[PDB]
Amino acid sequence: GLKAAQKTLFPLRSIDDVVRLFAAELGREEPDLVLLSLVLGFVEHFLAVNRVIPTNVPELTFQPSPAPDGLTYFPVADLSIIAALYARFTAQIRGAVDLSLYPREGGVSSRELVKKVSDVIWNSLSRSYFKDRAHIQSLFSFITGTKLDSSGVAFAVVGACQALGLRDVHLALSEDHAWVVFGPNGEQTAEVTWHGKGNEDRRGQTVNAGVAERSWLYLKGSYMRCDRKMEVAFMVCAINPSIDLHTDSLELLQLQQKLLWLLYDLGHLERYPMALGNLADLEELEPTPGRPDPLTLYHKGIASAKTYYRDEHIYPYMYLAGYHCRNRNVREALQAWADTATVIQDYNYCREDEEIYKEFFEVANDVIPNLLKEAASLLEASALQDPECFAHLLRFYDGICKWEEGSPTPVLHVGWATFLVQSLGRFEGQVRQKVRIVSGTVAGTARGPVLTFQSEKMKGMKELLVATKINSSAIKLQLTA
Ligand SMILES: *CCC(=O)N1C[C@@H]2C[C@H]1CN2S(=O)(=O)c1ccc(N2CC(CN3CCC([C@@](CN4CCC4)(c4cccc(F)c4)[C@H]4CCC[C@@H]4NC(=O)OC)CC3)(OC)C2)cc1
Repeated sequence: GLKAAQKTLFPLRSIDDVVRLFAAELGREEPDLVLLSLVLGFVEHFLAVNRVIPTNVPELTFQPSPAPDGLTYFPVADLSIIAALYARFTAQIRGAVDLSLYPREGGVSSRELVKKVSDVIWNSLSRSYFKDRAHIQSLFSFITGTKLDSSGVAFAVVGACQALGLRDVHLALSEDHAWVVFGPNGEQTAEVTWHGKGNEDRRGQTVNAGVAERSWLYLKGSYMRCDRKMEVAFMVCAINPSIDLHTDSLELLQLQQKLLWLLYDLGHLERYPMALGNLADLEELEPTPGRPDPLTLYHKGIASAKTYYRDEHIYPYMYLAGYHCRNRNVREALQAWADTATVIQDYNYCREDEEIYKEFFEVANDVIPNLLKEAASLLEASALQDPECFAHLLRFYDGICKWEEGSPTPVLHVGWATFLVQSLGRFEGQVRQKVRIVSGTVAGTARGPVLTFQSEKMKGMKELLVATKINSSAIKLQLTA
């Protein structure tokens, strides 16, 4: 329910008023995910979904304030609007789940209870809507339009469990999928949403098969297990400032940035690598005085992945590579992509890993070829003269090759082979042969660049990659075999 400590912070007439609600809620023993999700969804609806201020609606008002280059109008989050939305969600869940039929074995939720709550959210959703549609992530979307995206369903099941008083059910997250963790010690797992366009319904099952398979989608078991404070962080990361494909809401960007600094200062981003990359992206768009630089924050994201997730995360390095690409730091961008491939090499490319395959396919066959083409234009009256860039390029392909090893389906096809030959060809023979590709001589220690290939394909190509005249057919045949 909604208590006086929560209600007295209403109405929310500004960005700072919303931040104050979150600061107060994060200080409570059990932060209300439902209330916080509804507020974000309410403000996102008028700032990005439908910006046209309503004429025939009398209770709904907007708050004017000076905009940095006339006025800007903020949707006033009234207590009557939010409390009614909150009451509707609570009434729906409590009315559909009869907790007398489920024996709570000393504050522990059974699989049967978790599956019922999952079924309630699932059966409430609209029969037909676009899944990749923007702004269908919040509980406002579930209540006002019965639409939720893939990870939104997972968050809604967790929100609904908290409303029923189930403190043991928590959000589990990978870098592209969401499920729930429950039971004593939070070692019990259950699928609550779908994944992919048409990849069937594994709802109600454990994630064991996906973890044992070594797919990037289940991160070999080193996935995030959220506490209530991390579920608030997920919800803040989930804020979508997009108005259309090319424009953003300046208020939603400012709100997400302020909310991320709030979570950071309380230490709730310490185990959330992608939130730190998101904050760094926001800091580059609008730096806030006295705060650390985007580069410091990207490396804080990588450090978190290394410390708490045994360096098995892809996107922290991807975020850093993104920064260097935008700023045209060819060496530093290629280094970060090679570091991404060093992570993916110990995974097996499975059917449902399309999201990360598409990301690597685009860097290897569009982004990197575009970078080296632009660099070649600049040489006609520098990075292509650096043998370190060439070593980063080879380590990147080494990672993709090793990733393909032990995989049920191939990664590299004729489409990749062309861009490898073209990218190798962007570096002169003299620059390419400066790189020493060694296996090592002695193991351990007693009391031009150097590179070691972990993959069979790049090892067999060793001499060809360094030869003055590139044998295209042989390099293409070995990469695609
Ligand atoms: C020169 C620059 C250039 O051309 N390019 C091309 C691209 C961009 C730039 C550099 N390259 S790149 O190196 O190939 C590259 C860099 C960075 C990224 N991205 C990070 C990104 C995606 N995040 C991953 C997490 C999601 C998540 C939604 N997913 C997307 C499909 C569904 C999600 C997270 C976890 C579990 C999930 F099930 C889903 C959302 C759901 C709600 C919260 C969550 N987001 C966060 O946690 O945010 C921190 C989206 C964010 O960020 C934009 C793209 C890719 C390539």
